[PDB]
Amino acid sequence: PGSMSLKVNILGHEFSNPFMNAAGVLCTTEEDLRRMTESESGSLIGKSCTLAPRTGNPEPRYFGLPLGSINSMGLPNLGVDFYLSYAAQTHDYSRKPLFLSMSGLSVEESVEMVKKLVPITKEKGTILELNLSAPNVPGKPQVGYDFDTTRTYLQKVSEAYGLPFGVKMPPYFDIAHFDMAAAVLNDFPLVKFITCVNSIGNGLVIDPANETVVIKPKQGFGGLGGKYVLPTALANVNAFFRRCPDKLVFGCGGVYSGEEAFLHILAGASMVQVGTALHDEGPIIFARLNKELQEIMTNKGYKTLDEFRGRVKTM
Amino acid sequence: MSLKVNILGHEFSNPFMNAAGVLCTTEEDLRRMTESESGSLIGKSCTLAPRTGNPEPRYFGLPLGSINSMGLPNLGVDFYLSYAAQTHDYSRKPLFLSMSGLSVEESVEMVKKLVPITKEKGTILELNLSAPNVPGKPQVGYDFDTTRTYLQKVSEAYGLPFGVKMPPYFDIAHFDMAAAVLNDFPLVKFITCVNSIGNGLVIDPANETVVIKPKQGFGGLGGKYVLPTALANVNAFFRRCPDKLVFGCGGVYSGEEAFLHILAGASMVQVGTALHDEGPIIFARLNKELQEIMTNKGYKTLDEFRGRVKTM
Ligand SMILES: Cc1cc2c(cc1C)N(C[C@H](O)[C@H](O)[C@H](O)COP(=O)(O)O)c1[nH]c(=O)[nH]c(=O)c1N2
Ligand SMILES: Cc1cc2c(cc1C)N(C[C@H](O)[C@H](O)[C@H](O)COP(=O)(O)O)c1[nH]c(=O)[nH]c(=O)c1N2
Ligand SMILES: O=C1C[C@@H](C(=O)O)NC(=O)N1
Ligand SMILES: O=C1C[C@@H](C(=O)O)NC(=O)N1
Repeated sequence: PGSMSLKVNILGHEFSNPFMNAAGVLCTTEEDLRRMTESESGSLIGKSCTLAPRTGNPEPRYFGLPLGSINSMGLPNLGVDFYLSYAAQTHDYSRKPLFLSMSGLSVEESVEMVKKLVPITKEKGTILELNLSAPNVPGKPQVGYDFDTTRTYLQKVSEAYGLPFGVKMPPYFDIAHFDMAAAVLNDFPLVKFITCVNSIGNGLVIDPANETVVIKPKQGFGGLGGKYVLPTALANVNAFFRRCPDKLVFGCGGVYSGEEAFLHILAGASMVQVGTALHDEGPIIFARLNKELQEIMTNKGYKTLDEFRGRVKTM
Repeated sequence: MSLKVNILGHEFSNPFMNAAGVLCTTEEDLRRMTESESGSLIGKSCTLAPRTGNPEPRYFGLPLGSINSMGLPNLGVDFYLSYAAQTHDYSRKPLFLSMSGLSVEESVEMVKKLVPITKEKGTILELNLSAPNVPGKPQVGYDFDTTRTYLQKVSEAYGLPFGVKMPPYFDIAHFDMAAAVLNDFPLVKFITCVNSIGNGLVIDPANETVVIKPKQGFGGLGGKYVLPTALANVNAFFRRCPDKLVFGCGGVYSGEEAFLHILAGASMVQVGTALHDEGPIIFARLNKELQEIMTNKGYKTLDEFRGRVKTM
């Protein structure tokens, strides 16, 4: 205290800064995870994994846009065994804490996956982010848009895993939905953080030149990231910050600079995840974001994030 | 070369109209829309009695569009019906009225009054099931049970062709469920996709304060934020609701975005944020731009490419 710091605390762990990759970006392979570990990021998270490996959807399945991105990756991943081995043997925990995202396509699959994480969480401190918002799996709706199904996942994972974990939520657009989602989450004491938000699901981008969609899967429909999602993300962060006071909120969506990171934290974010901008710029972005956030804080006379986290002013 | 749209018996000069809520609250607003180069116009979403709406500030223009929490300010259904019955010049262009009762009971009462005027003048109803800015009223369209009730009661009470203004959906199962409901009501002849993306939050980094007063800063997003969402919704319903027309609304600033909406399946193309920014002279620009694109591609009518977007 009394000195400028970007440090963050979560259940004992101390993080150097609030920044990490958004799940799915620069975190699928050992090489990806090494580059994230080597970066100036406060933490990193592994690709949303499934019990068995997946190669994902056919190409093209990612398209960069002026205002962000559209993707239908289809959960390409090396399978849970790979991520667990990485967490257990490979990751350098002296550099930074590690999160793993898990996206079992059924409650049954999720239970089996999280049971395997338990020993490694105990041994190494690996943190779980349960993905309830994957929008690009043909035939599987975003779990988080069904509160009955969501309650089932949270119950079974709480029983099987039995340790503090977090959830990656879809964006909500209705006050009643904020209320219902919070009511479910507030029934699970083991849920200690909420990541707001996953991509804005099932957008469509068309090229006027050739009258053709720009991605191949699902007739061109894909999740939107980047500048498109910033107001949505801030609203979700703030809505859950207020409704779930005993839980932390991680902000994800539209972060390209210190300015957006500042707004996320104002809204209530503990950690700030970076997807599209990281895909564009590479891991050097974390060095830039640390600098830019420090600049804004200096200009406003803040030394720590604790001075302005959740202090957004209403009228 | 032709921008004409022949639907519901009417001949629209071009596909363009205002989005409900933009330049359509007062008599002066409606006159300016009628005098514009738009193919049509729609009245502000109305209630049985007048409303003054939410406290200020409740609108903020952004680089990438707009946030609003207007709260359904309107002069009441009698004013809009009176406009439709006596004032509007039908030889200039057809007229839609948006109605947004806060209960099914209110909606029923309003549409019953429209029946005679539709019959005599041809006024077209758009039923608003997607208002996101009324404190303590969730968007009807996100509750399929409640949506069904509104469509049942309105179908019974109105008993004429009408359309529905839908909230944006983000999930295939929701496209399926919404279409399932809509396809049970033969009188629903058009679907307008989409209303604003509900309950976004804008914060000014300079003063660390939200930009609108209602609902702790939470308001509906319009403009460049919504184009991909709007296109997806237009196309989803175009394919799932073949017995219905689809109107496109969201992120139209130019002929190019209009072209995309029509390629996705749109019959009419509504303009909100860009019209709020530029005024009714935008419609002159849009007609020229769409014309130019059609010329470049060799299309003589909108029918030649409506809903003909190509997939891989
Ligand atoms: C290429 C790619 C791949 C993925 C994603 C995104 C992109 C662009 N996203 C969503 C991501 O974590 C994030 O929530 C959104 O992209 C919004 O953040 P940005 O606006 O992109 O920073 C994602 N989310 C998740 O929980 N698990 C995943 O495996 C993926 N995969
Ligand atoms: C100031 C203002 C007022 C309203 C709106 C918007 C704005 C900006 N919108 C939503 C509008 O009709 C449209 O669906 C969205 O704004 C998306 O279109 P744009 O991206 O803005 O072109 C709206 N929609 C509706 O059905 N009834 C209404 O009364 C209003 N009112
Ligand atoms: O959670 C997810 C899954 C990912 C993918 O498709 O792999 N894409 C996304 O946008 N979010
Ligand atoms: O349907 C509506 C209602 C309007 C308002 O708040 O008056 N604003 C909107 O964005 N959509």
